[PDB]
Amino acid sequence: SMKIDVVTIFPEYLQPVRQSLPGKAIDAGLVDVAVHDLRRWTHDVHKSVDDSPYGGGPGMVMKPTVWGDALDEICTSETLLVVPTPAGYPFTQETAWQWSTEDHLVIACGRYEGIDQRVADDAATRMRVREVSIGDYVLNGGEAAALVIIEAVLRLVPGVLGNSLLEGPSYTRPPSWRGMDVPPVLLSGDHAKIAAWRAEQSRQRTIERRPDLL
Amino acid sequence: SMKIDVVTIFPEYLQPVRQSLPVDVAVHDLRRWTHDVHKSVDDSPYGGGPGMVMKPTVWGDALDEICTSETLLVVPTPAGYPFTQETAWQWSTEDHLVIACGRYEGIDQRVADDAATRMRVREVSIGDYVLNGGEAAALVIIEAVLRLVPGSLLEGPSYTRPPSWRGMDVPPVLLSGDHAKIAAWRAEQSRQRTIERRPDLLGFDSP
Ligand SMILES: Nc1c(O)cccc1[N+](=O)[O-]
Ligand SMILES: Nc1c(O)cccc1[N+](=O)[O-]
Repeated sequence: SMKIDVVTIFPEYLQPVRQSLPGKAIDAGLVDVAVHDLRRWTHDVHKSVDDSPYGGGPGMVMKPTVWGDALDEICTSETLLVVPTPAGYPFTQETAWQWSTEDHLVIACGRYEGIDQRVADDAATRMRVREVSIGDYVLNGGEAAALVIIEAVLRLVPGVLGNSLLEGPSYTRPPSWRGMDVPPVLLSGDHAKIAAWRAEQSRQRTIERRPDLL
Repeated sequence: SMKIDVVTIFPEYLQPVRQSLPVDVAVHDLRRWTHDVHKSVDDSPYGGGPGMVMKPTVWGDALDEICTSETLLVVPTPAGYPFTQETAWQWSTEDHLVIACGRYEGIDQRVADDAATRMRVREVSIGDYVLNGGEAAALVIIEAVLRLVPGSLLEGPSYTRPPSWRGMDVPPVLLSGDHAKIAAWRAEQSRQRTIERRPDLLGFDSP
């Protein structure tokens, strides 16, 4: 049973993942995802969420007073606060597993050059805070990362889904297609040989594509 | 200029792009290329195993219509080469990206094999986590690439006003106006952060 709250200045970005949730899981109260417009917590008629960086630099920094108010309202002491950031610890499948048992995740999506560091530092004095990165590529903001994290975590939550080495190639019908035959070993009925063939394909593909895994 | 076509059995999920764009991005329902009226796109794997594999026939017909010889065909897959910022720079000058989003247990390998006989094909992973399909990966790839289209160390902490908030001060050096001291402090924060969070970037063992 997980509640995920996402806070973002582009709530529209997160709406399809909300609607993508299986009806059965929602009706069974297994999962709920709520998306919040950060500007709900702005102080001024211009709905300002950012300001210039102390010490100079490019772009803007998201305001701590706005974020502080948002998180005060949404978080409790039991919340796991997730802050996507290119400067985070790596988000891995082990991370997803660990988070899949949580009662409450709050995902704070940043933009511009990030969120004033005191927001996370203050939050960390009364709840668990995790700054994480989903990869070594540069995004404009945290929403795409939130989407990846939500998908990876929720498919591990018991119910939501319904009812090493790289994977090698897979095949299905037809047995011959555009001059290419399914490897005959797969149609052999020799299931120990099939498993050995798959193991070797995995080893080859891992060596070629992901030598770091070895 | 760049055209991106995304092929998926969940086109409604790609709508986070059409909000985020002033390049052209078009999304295609894979089932438009089925002839059966169950609109079936998958079947059990040869050789056995759990789940289903997407049939090559439907994909072949879709890609036949959408791709040309100059197309860069991108196939997100947990079994891909890593998609990195270097990849994003490389792809930022392409005229035409087609992103083939798999579901179930992936796409019959012959789809990529056949495509590679007439265009360039790149199977890539955005990370070592398990997604339900390639659509979220497509969104990440599109965002990383589009921001680079013409037209080391972790980043340290950032701060803005007010200089004191809930009794927490912005590090005084950042208010000093001393550019050399600020650069030095930022370099040191970045060093600490990278060693702690991403030692691999500096050539050390991961925990
Ligand atoms: N990489 C990145 C980014 O550039 C911006 C926000 C979040 C992330 N991330 O989670 O990896
Ligand atoms: N990791 C993953 C996946 O589980 C499914 C499709 C694509 C990816 N990926 O690009 O990393």
